[PDB]
Formats: sequence, structure tokens, C-alpha cells
Amino acid sequence: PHRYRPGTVALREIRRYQKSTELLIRKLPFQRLVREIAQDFKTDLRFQSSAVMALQEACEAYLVGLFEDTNLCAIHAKRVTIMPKDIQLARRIRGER
Amino acid sequence: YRPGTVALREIRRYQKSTELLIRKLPFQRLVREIAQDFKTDLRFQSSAVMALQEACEAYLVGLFEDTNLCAIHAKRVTIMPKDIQLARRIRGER
Amino acid sequence: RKVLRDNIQGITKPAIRRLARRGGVKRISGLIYEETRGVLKVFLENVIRDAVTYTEHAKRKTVTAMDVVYALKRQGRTLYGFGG
Amino acid sequence: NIQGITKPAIRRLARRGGVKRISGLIYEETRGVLKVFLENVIRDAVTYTEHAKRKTVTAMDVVYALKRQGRTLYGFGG
Amino acid sequence: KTRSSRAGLQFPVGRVHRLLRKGNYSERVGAGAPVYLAAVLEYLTAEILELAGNAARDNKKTRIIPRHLQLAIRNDEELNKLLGRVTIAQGGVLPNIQAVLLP
Amino acid sequence: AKTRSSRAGLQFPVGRVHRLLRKGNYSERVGAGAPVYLAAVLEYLTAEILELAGNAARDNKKTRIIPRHLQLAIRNDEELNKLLGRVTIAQGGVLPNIQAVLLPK
Amino acid sequence: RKESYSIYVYKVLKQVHPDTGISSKAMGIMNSFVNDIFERIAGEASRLAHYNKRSTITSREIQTAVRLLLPGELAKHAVSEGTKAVTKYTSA
Amino acid sequence: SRKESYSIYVYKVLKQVHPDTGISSKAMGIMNSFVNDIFERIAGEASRLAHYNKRSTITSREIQTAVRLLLPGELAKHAVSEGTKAVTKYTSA
DNA sequence: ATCAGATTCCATTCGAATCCATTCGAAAATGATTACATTCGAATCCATTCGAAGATTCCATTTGAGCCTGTTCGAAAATTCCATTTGAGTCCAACCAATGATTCCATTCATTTCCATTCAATGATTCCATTCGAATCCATTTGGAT
DNA sequence: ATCCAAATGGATTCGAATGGAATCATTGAATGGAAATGAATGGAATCATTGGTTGGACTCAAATGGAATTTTCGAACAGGCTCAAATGGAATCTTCGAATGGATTCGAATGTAATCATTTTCGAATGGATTCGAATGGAATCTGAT
Repeated sequence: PHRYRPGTVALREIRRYQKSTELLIRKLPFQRLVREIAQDFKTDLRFQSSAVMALQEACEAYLVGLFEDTNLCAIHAKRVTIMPKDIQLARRIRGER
Repeated sequence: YRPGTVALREIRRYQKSTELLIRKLPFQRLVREIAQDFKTDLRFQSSAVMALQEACEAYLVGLFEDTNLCAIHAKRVTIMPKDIQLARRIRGER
Repeated sequence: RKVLRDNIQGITKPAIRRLARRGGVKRISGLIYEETRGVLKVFLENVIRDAVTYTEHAKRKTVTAMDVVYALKRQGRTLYGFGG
Repeated sequence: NIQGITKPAIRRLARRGGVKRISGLIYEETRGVLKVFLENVIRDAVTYTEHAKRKTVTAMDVVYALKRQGRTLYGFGG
Repeated sequence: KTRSSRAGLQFPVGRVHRLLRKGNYSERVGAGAPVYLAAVLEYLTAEILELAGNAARDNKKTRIIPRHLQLAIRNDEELNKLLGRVTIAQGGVLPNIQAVLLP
Repeated sequence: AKTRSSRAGLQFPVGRVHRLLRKGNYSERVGAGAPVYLAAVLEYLTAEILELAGNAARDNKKTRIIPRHLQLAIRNDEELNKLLGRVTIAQGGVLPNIQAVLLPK
Repeated sequence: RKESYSIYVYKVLKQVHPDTGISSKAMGIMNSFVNDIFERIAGEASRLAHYNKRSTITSREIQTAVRLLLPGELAKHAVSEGTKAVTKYTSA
Repeated sequence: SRKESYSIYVYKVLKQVHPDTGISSKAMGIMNSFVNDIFERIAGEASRLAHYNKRSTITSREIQTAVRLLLPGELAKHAVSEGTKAVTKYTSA
């Protein structure tokens, strides 16, 4: 059996998903999660499918953006790996804290 | 006095102060130059140059706290340009 | 309907991993997948709160994609393609 | 005039941000960023001044500019 | 005889009414909107002025100058969030010094 | 029986942009030339974005612009990217960028 | 000519803190605060009236405006102080 | 259910530039979002513009200084141009 | 650690000077006030739309084995940067002397606002047309081990 | 440099969802004749600032000296990548009742609109102040060596 070496199906995957636009979170698990957040906000609420699609969209946008900024925080400290410390720096300079 | 703690004491010196930290209007010198590269025969209200200096050093103290955190993040106690560029990139200023 | 508990775990390790790829990330630490689900949660709360407030000044009990839109706009993250 | 903002002024601004040690290439990067700032603000400022067909910048115009950049200023009337 | 008293407020309600019609917000202005709003403004000033007075003196100065205002806003989480994107003239910073830099 | 979209040489309806200026409460009265100048800026901006999009549309071998193309159009044009810094495109994607330090040794 | 809030911020100040006064610079900051806030709230109210396409800003608009801008319990306390100001006004 | 969209005019302007290429209804949507966003940014900026100077009307000069204020660099130039000619050609009947 | 000498903050009083205080007239503003307009808050009957549930496929999810290499490690080398005096260099601020540049009127013409009253424009429909979302393939890798 | 192995392109064909026309009908641009403003328009005091020239005085610019932060190493440790077999549950479909919107009717209740007349609010000085910049003494503190 062959084993591709550590990290080189990772690169293959970056180029994999960057060349695609599909939604990366699976649609139904997300849709529940939205119904939970929404309900434990207010009850007997109904959604337009366009409204969770809108959400998930904005969400993966938000997250992938944050992931790029996180990765730069990784690189800046000379690391190849993103840690929570990075995400907390990214969202601190983004001004979310 | 030993390296680095006249730095701390000075941190407390100015944080405990609100003083304008850039001199007078060498700043307004710079303001008028930058302004006339935009338009000529321009005049300023003293309140308006004060306004500028104000927002400007505000801006700078912000960039320095964020850059300082970038310095820490990299295991370093000293701020480098690399830091300023990381801060200014995350803020979306680049 | 059944109780809604613990759906933030439907956002799996791999889904978070892809979202790291398309953002251009190589190696993902173990402490990340919790920390991701954390921030995602905060995010979707602040937006969904703001969506629903629009819905109920609207005196509707159906959240419109327009309200998702306005909400997002209010947050400083403008979204295109659902404006209808 | 960008160097009329001296090294001491820059380092003090580094202090109030709570910094210990300053690099040599910093003061350069500082003068750079301050320049870009003062530029983007003063440009928008002046546009406010002469849509008014006034050729003296009012502090109100600097305020408006700053509002437009997303850096709001309190105490000059806005 | 002012509507501000009739709603029990110090902040001018009539002014807010005029300033709503002439600010181009919509062609018609409800009767209760200027009141409710003048209330939110009196309240928010009030809250600020009080937190500002408290933090005005633990240092024993007569009255509220900008720094006091700054410390008031930046120390109260809800105010700091609201005004995060505002910059106070003559404010200063909170005396924070990162730990990793201490002796 | 003259349409204003012809009289300024525009495709973007100027009469409409006038109505929408009034129905938006931007100020109590609207000059005659403001709706014009604006329908101009919008038609121009549309034009610029649309044929930058067409470029990547046909560089990916496709007869038709899908949001992806739009996204690549904006993200690669510096002035447009700056204009849309806070905008997020439906179905957009990212630019195939990989930080250098992440390539093999 | 022309206007300022300094009168009412001064009253509200000594009503709250008869101990303390205010320095004209900090007074400015307060004027700016009132102006900023007025502006944010009224605008949000205006788009609110627009998103549901109605020609009046009511108490109800100012309200979901305030719920939208203000964070958490400063929003709750605010909805209060205003919601009472309005019925005590309307009782005549 | 019937009201507005710009899709007609984005479609024509599309045939002006790239007469070969077509457009998919989603990407058409994103353009609607763009025209709407921009209409709004400009008209707001112009409206605060009339307001800071205390005048009750929005003119071409206002839309213009709005365009100069929002748009970065050279499309700000190209835009002021495209508008200035749209207008001078307008006042000509 | 509790000597051990200096800077150095950290304060308790002083004789002042730059504001803020309440007063003290002169607009601009609000509040009424009848008299119109209008917006919608209030009933419906249609019509979209969504929530639901069951079922069957196989795409992913998971989970644990195994080990390469990336993180952190302590240490050792090299260098940039703090602390510190001295030169002198340009500021703080000081009024102060000048006419440009605001900005407020009391005129008019051109310009925008209304408001019916049609004229096309535009938008909703199917209506049957084409890029394309799947489907394999092998050319071309590209990989990591020989 | 070598043959080998899954993976990656990107060019062939296949029925199908998607886009782009032609067609009938509902809004909405648009004409065109009075009604109401709006911005310069030339004409004037007024404010608010360029402009030099003036001294004591920090505040700056250099340049010694070394001390610790940073760099770079080289080593130890462990965490995360990668792969594979089970299978869990998403994705797809197509059903179907009816809660929840929504177009459109409809009027009392609400906000405008001149039109006044009364007072609030501004601006501008005038009389106690309140804290700035020293005055030092005293912990407080930092850090050099029995």
C-alpha cells in the first residue's frame, strides 16, 4: 500500500475547494442548528428555504474569511498549524472582542 | 537603570496622561503639505488641525496596541514592521 | 416536534476541515474544532437574533430571506444574491 | 514634512499603546501608515470643503470625513 | 407646558419632533416616536453622566473632563461595545500593560 | 413622446431612478440632472463589472456568467475589490491563493 | 442659533450628580454623543419603515430600532425608560 | 406579486459589452444586489451632502461629489466623466 | 532577601489664571388651534408556502492504527536596541497687523413641484428552445519509493 | 535519474433543468399648464487666520556602553495527518393539509397644515471659583555588592 506523505493531500485539498464554490457544511445539520438558535430565541417560527440558504452562505463566507486571517496569524508566529490562540488574535484585531 | 523598565514606567507615564504625543504642528506642516497636494490656497481652522492630530494619534495608538499583540503572538517582546503589516492586513486596511 | 438540543455538533470535524481548506489552511490543530463551533455559534446568534427582530417588527412569524439580508447588512457584512 | 514627526513622538505613541521595545525599521513603517491615513482623511475632508464652494476646511468637514471612513470623532461638534 | 414635562423628560421633545421631520427620515412622523426617542437619549446621557461622575472622582477632581468620560465609556462593557467605533477626543487609554512584559 | 433614457443616451431608466430618489426620502426635492448623472454612474458600473466578468467567463470556457465569474472579476480588479470590500457574493468562491510558506521544502 | 444640547445634558447631569459638573470639552463630547445616537436610531427607524414600506415612524419603529442598535440589557432598560415616557405622556 | 428589477438593463448592457456571453439567473441576482447597494450608497452620501450644507434639493453636483467620495481612484474619474456627459447631453433636449 | 544609596513617584499645602457660573436681553422655537388630509389598524377570502413524514440509496462520517515531522524544547551565538549624558535646535505662545473670505440679506428668473390624463415600458406568463450537471476515460501527470 | 500507482485534468457524449423569446395585460413614465421655491445674484459688514518676528526653554539628535532580547541551532516529544472498514443520516423525491401571508376592499383615529401668540433658548458678558504647574518631604522603589 502507498501512503502520501503528511501534508500533501492537504495542499491537494486547498486547491480542491478553492476551485469550487459548493456549500461546505452539510445542509440539513445546519438547517436544524438554525432552527435551534432561532427557536431558543423565539418560538413557533417558520423559515423560507432562501433564508437558511442566505444564512449558511453568509456563515461559510464569515468562517472561510476568518480562516485565512487565522492562518496568517499562524504564519506570523512561524507555525504551520492554526491554534485557538490564532483565532483569538484574528478576532481580536478584527475587533470582534 | 536596567534595560526595559524605563519602558514600562514610560508606558504608565503616558497612559496616565492624555497629552498630544506628536509635536505641535510639525504635524500641521505635514497636514498642509498633504492637503495642498490635493488642492491649493487651502486654509485650516485651528480646531480642524487639532481634530486631525487627534483622530490621527488615536489611530496610531490603536495600531500600536494591535501590533504589540502581534509581537507577543510570535513569542516576541519587540514590535517590527512585519507586525504592523499583519495588524493592518487583519483590520482589512490592505 | 422533538426537542432541539445540541445541533452545533452537526458541524462535523470534516466540514470544519474543508472550511479550513477553502480558506487556505494546511494543518488543523485538535483544539480548533471546538473553537470553530464556538465562533460559528456566536456568529449565527447575532445574525439570527437580528433577523428575527426584523421579522417581528414585520409582524410575521416566517423569517424572510430579506430579513436575513437586512440583518447581515446591519452587522457590516453585506450579502449579495438573496436581495430577490 | 513626514519626518517632522520625529522618532521620540513615534516612540511615545508606541508607549501609550503599551509597547516595551521598538525596532529600528518601525519609525519608517509608522511614517508610512500615518501618511496613508492623513491622506485618505484629508482627501475626503477637502471634497467636503469644496462641494460647499468654500475653500477653507472647517473642522466639521474633517469630522464628516472621519465619519465616512468609519473612524468617528467626538468633541468637535459631530 | 412643554411635552417634555408631559412625558416627564428633561430632553426637548418638540426639538426632536422637528429634527425628525426635517431630517428626511420619512414624510410622516408619529406622535409617540419623538417622545420615546427623547427618552432614550435622556436615559443614555444620564447613564453616561453617572458612570462618568463615579469614575470622575476616585481621583478627586471637581467635574467631568474628557478623560473621565473616556474611562466611564471604556470600562462599562455595554457602553464600550456601543461606542467601540467612536473615538473620544482627549480620551487616553485604559492603563493596561500586557502581562508577558511585566517583571 | 420622449423617454429620458434616450435623451441622455443611457440604458438605465432615469425616470425610475428619479421616482426612487423621491420614494426614498433622501431630500424633499430632486433636481432634474441628479437622476441622470446617477443612472449614468450605475450603468457605467454595471458595464465595467459585466465585461470584466465575461473575461473570466470565457477563460473557464463558458458561454454564460455564473456568480463565480462575477466573484473572480471583483476580487482580481483592485478598485472593484476595494469598492466591494464588505460585500459577499452568493455562491462566490475564493481566489486560488496558497500562502508561499505552505509549499513543500 | 444655532442649537446644542448643553442645557439638557447639564440638567440631567445635576439631577443625577448634584455633586459634579462638566468641563466644556467633555460637554462637547456629550453633544456629539447625543447627535451620533439620535442619528443612528432615527436612520435605523427610517430603513425599518422602508423595509415594510410605511410612511410613518411610530413609537414602534423607534422601539425595534433601539432593540437593534443597543446591546443586551442596556437595550432592555432603554426600551423601558422610553416605553414609560410615552404612556405617561399620552395619559394627559 | 409583481414589482421591480434592473435585470432588463443589466441584460442589455451585457449585450453591449460581451455580445457572445450570457447570464445565469443567480449571477443576474448578484448584479441586482450590486445596483441596489450602489444606488443606495450614492443617494445616501448625496443626501447627507445636501444636509451638511443645509439645502433641500439633491442636484447633479451632489450625486457627483457623492461619486467622488465613495468610488476609489480611476473608476471615480471614469464615473464622474460618464455622468458629466450623460448630463450635458441631457440638458441639450 | 532586607542592605544600600539615588532617582522618583506620590502626594499635602500654597498664590494664581484660565472657565464656568448665573445672570441678563433679543431671536427663533414650540405649542396650540381649528380645518384638512391620510394612513393605515380592522375585517375578510384567497394562494403561497412551508412543515412533515416515510423510504431507499450510498455519500461521508467516524473511528483507531502508525508513524512522519512539525512544535517546543534548552542552549549558544550575534546583534539591535535601551539608558544616559551633551549639543543645540526648533518649539510654546505671544500677541498682533492685515483684507480675504466668509455669510446674510432683499431681489427675480429658472427650476422643481403638483395633478390629472394617456402612452408606451415593463413585467408576468408559458413556451420549447440550448449550455450544461453527470459520465468515463486515458493523457498527463504528479508522488515517493527503487 | 529510474518503473509504478492513484490521482487530476479537460476533452469526448448523454437526457435534463435552465435560459432567453414572443405575447397580453397592468403599472408607471411622461406630457403639459399653473403653483411655490430655490439659488445665486450682485452688495456688505463682520469674523477667523495667514503672517512674520519675538524670546526661555524643553525637546531632539548623536553617540558612548553593555546588557538581554532575538536568531539559530540541535534535540526531545507528541500531535495530527493519512488510510481503511463500517454505517449513520443526508440527500433526494414526492407526496400532501392549511397556517400563515397577502391584495383589497373598507373608515375611525392619527399627523399636516397655515396661522398665531407666548416663552424657551440662545449668546455675551460678568463674579467666585476650581485645578493647573511648583514646592518640596517621604515612602517607594530599583538595583549594585558584604
